[PDB]
Amino acid sequence: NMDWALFLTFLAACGAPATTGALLKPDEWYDNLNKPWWNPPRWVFPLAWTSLYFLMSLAAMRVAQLEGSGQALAFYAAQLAFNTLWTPVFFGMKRMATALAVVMVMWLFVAATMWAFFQLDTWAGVLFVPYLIWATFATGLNFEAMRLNWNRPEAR
Amino acid sequence: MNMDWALFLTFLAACGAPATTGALLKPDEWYDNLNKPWWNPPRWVFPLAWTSLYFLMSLAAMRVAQLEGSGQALAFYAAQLAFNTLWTPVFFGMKRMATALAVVMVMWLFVAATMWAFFQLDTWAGVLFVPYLIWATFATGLNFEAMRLNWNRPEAR
Ligand code: HEM
Ligand SMILES: CCCCCCCC/C=C/CCCCCCCC(=O)OC[C@H](O)CO
Ligand SMILES: CCCCCCCC/C=C\CCCCCCCC(=O)OC[C@H](O)CO
Ligand SMILES: CCCCCCCC/C=C\CCCCCCCC(=O)OC[C@H](O)CO
Ligand SMILES: CCCCCCCC/C=C\CCCCCCCC(=O)OC[C@H](O)CO
Repeated sequence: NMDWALFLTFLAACGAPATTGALLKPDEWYDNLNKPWWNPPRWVFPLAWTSLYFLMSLAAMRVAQLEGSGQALAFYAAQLAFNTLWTPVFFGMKRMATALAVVMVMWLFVAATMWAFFQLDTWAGVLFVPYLIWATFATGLNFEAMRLNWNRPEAR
Repeated sequence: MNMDWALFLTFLAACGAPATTGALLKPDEWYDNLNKPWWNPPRWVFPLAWTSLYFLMSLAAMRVAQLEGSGQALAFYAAQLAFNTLWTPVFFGMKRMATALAVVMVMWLFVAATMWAFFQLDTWAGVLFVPYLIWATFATGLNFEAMRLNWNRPEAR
């Protein structure tokens, strides 16, 4: 059920958030921050995001072939935009509290996309489960970055 | 084909992400120093124009999302919105004028693709995107002239 035009369009759309990561690698401002005890090493993040961009694009390709896809793809557009927004807010401007709001809104749209995907295609919904899990970890990391660095002005 | 509020509000909420990039822009002395073309509008014009476009593009997507075969058009729509969200941090936040030109040109291509695919399904949704493509052409020209008219420092390799 492989529609390559659809899949490559969704993958190309992931070039926008992928670009935020390439142009805003965490520096020692990030390394100096107090990390939660469960903080993963740096190499985990490019692995996780590359896999998720491929998985969410495959899921979107499947759903976009189905009747009644409209609302699910609207949710998909929404989560992707806030996904693109997060890195410049946290790593570019160091607005940690605003970034927490961003990742929480993204989380809601990721959950809505996954739910809407399950309504139309079980596999597309399953492909989004690791994304919702990873988005949960991202929200916790954003929260812990603020709670463990509250004496920094950029955390408040 | 109706005014579908779940669809429309979802697409409008999605434009909250690029709207946020604009909202977090403090007045910049580097931007005020830049040589601008005579046809550069004052700064207050941009949030007004983008707000109108967010409503226009969201209404267009709402109409298309109700139609069979919308998939490719909606995929184009997701792409244009994502690169739209990318542009402001690249130009104003990181001050990477050349990379921002590439971003806005990619956005332009996906805006053109969305409008074309929208026209294939619904003329009015395509019409609603025409002022967006016009604005995107104007935005690309401003990025091009800003780079052409000023000193540019090297970007980090
Ligand atoms: C919506 C949330 C997030 C998005 C969209 C995102 C995006 C990305 C992407 C795409 C990359 C890969 C860059 C590349 O492959 O060139 C990356 C790397 C990274 N990000 Fe995130 N990220 C998010 C959340 C977070 C959070 C919460 C943290 C930490 C508090 C974080 C810290 C990092 C780190 C440490 C790297 C590794 C950089 C390296 O290569 O050394 N990210 N991010
Ligand atoms: C990681 C940093 C690099 C980021 C990379 C930036 C994004 C690349 C954009 C390429 C142009 C778009 C090409 C993608 C292909 C579009 C799919 C397509 O053309 O669909 C055909 C359809 O039939 C039409 O009606
Ligand atoms: C570059 C500057 C930006 C350009 C901005 C200039 C125009 C904006 C003003 C008014 C638009 C009003 C048009 C509203 C069209 C609504 C269409 C609609 O709601 O129709 C859906 C429903 O299904 C029906 O059947
Ligand atoms: C199925 C149910 C789906 C529910 C969907 C979620 C509900 C979204 C509610 C309201 C969105 C309000 C509009 C979001 C903000 C619009 C973006 C904008 O226009 O920015 C403001 C302006 O530009 C500043 O200058
Ligand atoms: C089913 C899930 C639906 C629930 C999702 C609907 C959320 C509201 C959407 C857009 C509002 C725009 C703000 C969204 C968050 C942007 C980050 C922020 O809050 O910052 C705004 C401020 O303007 C920075 O200066």
